[PDB]
Amino acid sequence: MVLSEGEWQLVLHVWAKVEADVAGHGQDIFIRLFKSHPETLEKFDRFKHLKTEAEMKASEDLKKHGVTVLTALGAILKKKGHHEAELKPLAQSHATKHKIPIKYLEFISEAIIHVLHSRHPGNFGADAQGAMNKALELFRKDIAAKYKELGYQG
Ligand code: HEM
Repeated sequence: MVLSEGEWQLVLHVWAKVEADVAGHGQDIFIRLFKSHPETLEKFDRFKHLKTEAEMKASEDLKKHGVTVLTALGAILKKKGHHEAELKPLAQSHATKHKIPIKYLEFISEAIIHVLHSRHPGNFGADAQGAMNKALELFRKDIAAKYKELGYQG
C-alpha cells in the first residue's frame, strides 16, 4: 500500500504536536495499552510487576522507555514509506528477542490512535485519523513481512 503526500502531511502534522511532549505521550500510550490489554504487560520483564496506573505513572524507567519507543516510531513515520533500513533491527529484536505477535502491534496502534484522538481532536479529525491508521497499517504490514523472512510467524 502507498499513502499520498496529502496523507503523509496529515500524519506528520499531528506528530509534530506529539513531539512537543514525547515523554507525556509515551506514558499515556503505554498506560492505555497495559490497561486495555493486560496480557501485553507480561511481555516486559522490567515492568510486569506494576500493579496500578499510579505505579505506572510514577515509573521513571517506563517513561524513559516510552520516549525510546516513540522516537523510533517517529523516525519511521518521517521516512514516509522509505523505512526499510529502520525496520530491519526493529523487526529482528521484536521477533527474535521479545517475541511480539502482530496482534500486539495492532493493540499498541489502537492505543496510539486513542491517545491522539483524546489529546489532539482539532488535528485528529476523521481524515487525519484515517491517514494515521493507514500509516500504522503500512508499518504493521512491512513488519509482518520481515517477521516471515526472519522465521517468526507470530
Ligand atoms: C509501535 C511499535 C513499536 C515500536 C516502534 C517499538 C520500539 C521499541 C524500541 C525502539 C525498543 C528498544 C530497542 C529494541 O529492543 O529493539 C523496544 C523494546 C521493547 N519492545 Fe517494542 N516497540 C513497539 C511495539 C512493541 C509491542 C506492542 C510490544 C509488546 C507488548 C513491545 C515489546 C518490547 C519489549 C519487551 C522491549 C524490551 C523492553 C526492555 O526490556 O527494555 N514493543 N521497542
